[PDB]
Parts: sequence; C-alpha cells; structure tokens
Amino acid sequence: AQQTPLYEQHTLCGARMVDFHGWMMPLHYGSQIDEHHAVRTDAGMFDVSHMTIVDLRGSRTREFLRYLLANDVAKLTKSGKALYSGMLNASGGVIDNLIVYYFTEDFFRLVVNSATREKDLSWITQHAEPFGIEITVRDDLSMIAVQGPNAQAKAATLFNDAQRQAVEGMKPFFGVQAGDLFIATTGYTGEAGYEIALPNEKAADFWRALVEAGVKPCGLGARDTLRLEAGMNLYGQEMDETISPLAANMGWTIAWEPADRDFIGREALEVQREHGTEKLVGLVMTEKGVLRNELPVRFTDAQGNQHEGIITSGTFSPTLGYSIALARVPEGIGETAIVQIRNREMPVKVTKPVFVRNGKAVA
Amino acid sequence: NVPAELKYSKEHEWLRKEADGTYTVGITEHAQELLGDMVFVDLPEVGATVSAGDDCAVAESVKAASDIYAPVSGEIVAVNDALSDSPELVNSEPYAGGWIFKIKASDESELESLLDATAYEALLED
Repeated sequence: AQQTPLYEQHTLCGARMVDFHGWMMPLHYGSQIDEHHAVRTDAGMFDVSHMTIVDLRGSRTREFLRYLLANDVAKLTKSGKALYSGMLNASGGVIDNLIVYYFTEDFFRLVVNSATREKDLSWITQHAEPFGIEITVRDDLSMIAVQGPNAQAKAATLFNDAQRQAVEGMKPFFGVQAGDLFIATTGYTGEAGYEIALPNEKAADFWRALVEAGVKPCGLGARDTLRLEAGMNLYGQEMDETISPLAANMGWTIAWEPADRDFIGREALEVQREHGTEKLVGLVMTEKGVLRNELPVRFTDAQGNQHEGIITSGTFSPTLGYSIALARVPEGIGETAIVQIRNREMPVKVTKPVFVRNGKAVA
Repeated sequence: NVPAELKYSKEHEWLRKEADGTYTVGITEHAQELLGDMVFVDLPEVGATVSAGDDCAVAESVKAASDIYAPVSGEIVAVNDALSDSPELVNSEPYAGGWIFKIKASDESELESLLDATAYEALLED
C-alpha cells in the first residue's frame, strides 16, 4: 500500500489508518460521526492527495476534451471555470466521473480519482495522441479538501494577501493558481469550502496550519456519509463501465446541445435514451437499522407485478438520523419499496437521489 | 482503559459484580475503539437464558453490524434502554453509561475462568 506525504501528520492527529485501494488513509480520527458534524456545522478537512491532477496543454486541448467528455467544455468561458463530466466508453458506459478546469484556450486540467487512476490515464493518453496534446501527470502535487460553512474563512487565514485577492468572492466551481496554491471552490460534501492543491513538500505544514486554524481532521468514514447525503456518486458503486450515466443520475451533466458535437459514447447514449433506462433514486429507511451496499430493492407495480433494483450505496445519515441509500431501479417505481436486510423485509421511502441541501434535510 | 476492579472476557467484554450478585456487562474501551461510533444496538429480551458464546446482542456502526456474545451462561435480568436513545454511550462511557446488559450467572466455573484486569491488559499487550 502507498501513502501520501501526510501520513505522519495523520498519525499525530490520531488517525486510525486503513488500506484504501492501495493507499493507507485515515478512516477517522476518533469519531466519524463527529467528523461529519464538523463539516456540516463548522469546518473539516480530508487528505485527497491520492487523486491525480492532469494538466493538458496545446492548441487542440479544447477540441480534444469536447470529443473525450460527455459534458461540453465549450461551456467554460471564464478563466478557472470548472465542470463535472462523465468520461464514457464507446458503449456509453461510465469510465469515470471527473472535474475539468478551463484556464486558457490552450490549458485545461482534469482531476481524477484514486481508484480509476491507471485506467483513466491510459484512456486519456490513448485518445489525446492524435490531437498532439502535452499531458502532464502532476504527482508532484498533494491536495486537501476543506469543507463546511466556516471552511473558506478558516483556510483563508493561511493565505497571503495576493491569494486572498485571487479568491475574493469566488463562486462555486472555479479554481485559480495563486503562488504555490491552487485554490478551487469544489468538494464532495454538499458544503462550501476549497480543495487546495500544493507541492508535496509543503502539504504536511499546510495541514498542520489548517488544524491550528480550527479545521477538524476528517477521514473516509465521514467522507462517505457526507457525499452520500449530498447525493454524490462514488465510482464503482453508483456507476461503472457497465452502467449508463443516464442510470446513475448523470443525465444532467450530458451536454446534448449542440447536436453537432460528437463525443465518445454519444451515439450509444442516444440509442440508450431512446430505449429508456433504469434510474438512480434515493431511499430513506426511517425504521431502525442500516441499509447496506448491494441489497435488493423490490416493489410491486400498479398491476400486482414485482420488480427488483439494487442498492448502490447505503449508510447511516447523521444529518437525517435515519439510514439512506442510493439505488438503481426500474422505471415505474412509486413512493415506497422494500429492502431485504438479513431475512426481513424493511419498508423504505423512495425519494430523489439527494438527502441534504444546505445543512438541511430535503424531503 | 482497563479499570482495575472489573473482570474481563476474551470476546472483549467486561463484567462488574453487583451488590445483589448479578453482573453488569459491557464492551471494553478496546472493543468500542474497534467498532467505531455506534448508531444502533439490538438488545436481548429481559428474561432470556443464554449460554456463554451465544450471540445475544448486536452493535451497529456506520460501517458494520457487529455481534456481541454472552460472556457467561445465565439469565438476562436487565438491558440498557438508554442505549436506544444514546447508543454513543458505548463509545464515550464503555464502563459506565455504555453498559449493555445485566446477567444472573448460572455457572461458577465460568466465573472463575474470567480474566482479571492484569490478565486482560496482557491479552491486549499481545
């Protein structure tokens, strides 16, 4: 297993380390519930240095990305603007979900997950080649996500004056380089905050300063509860190469217009959308218990006919005080379902695939 | 972390003998550390007869359901109903408010085979 440059900082902060996709990472630092509460109510931070940052440069960068991705980077017209997009195979299945930043006409950046690093890099370098793109894998950078209603103010205590000037009033989904800090208003929690990427040799001391600024260290346990409440997908669970983005609540990130932009998978996706697909929904179990991954989700239709879907991610929501789950299900589901939890058929409410907006329950 | 005066089990539970001869049972600091934050506990029925090793309660964390075993044979005489409302007491007070159930032990030979504080410290030491 490999470790980030923060491994020692995590131990001084009391991390319980686990192996995560070949990375030793903190599962929590004492209490994953408290960690979740810190992000919802104040500031918490996560070591995201196992993500890979890819810089792409060259005159055909935009053109390349318009073909590679199912969202349309032509929508990025202001310097530093980011979007979320799927990156599909030829069959329209999801290879990854990623974020991409536009800096100049000839300079974009992708951030990809740890678990999909090698597959994504091969797919990208395979497809970029005929476009003549200079592709830089930035393993020289670490990254920290600082999240919560006080996260931006706490982090900005560490910024110099030029860095504060650069991010003043910055809106969501922008990133800007300001000295050795790349500061972006992105995250995986439902809350405001930054993800800050910086050189590996600077990351330990920056983490230390953030702790001292009153930002709580938060591990993978809270990262799951927060992202799931916020209705955000985890690759491998909500989607993978066998799953259409239309069946993983990624429909909103497909930029169908302009019609004349072909992208990898678009043909297959148009065919999928015409045949219709399953859909990712939210489940809430208010009865005692916890929904778990890969459990069957069953409902009986208008006619007496049974249909079955599956939980893609389940957890206990500390903000709701109930278990929640995301689940991929046949079209036709109504307002309730049943999930089989160890020999017993638990009723659940079926909702939109999001549970918390702005620290508040969405029902 | 290991109160001097309690008796201990290999399944990482403690037992406190009460004035009336019954035993209060919980999980140890070590055990709760490994479980992580508790979000639900499923308690046995008051009056249930258990044998040592029966899975008779369930601790549920955000990550996993985890079985709790009877450390000795006997009858459940009480369970900790505060845990329905405050399951996190198992984490913050594993020897105090986080007690799980109370048992009337039916077998003295089991009791004589439980670990003292020192012999538990050594089971961790390992």
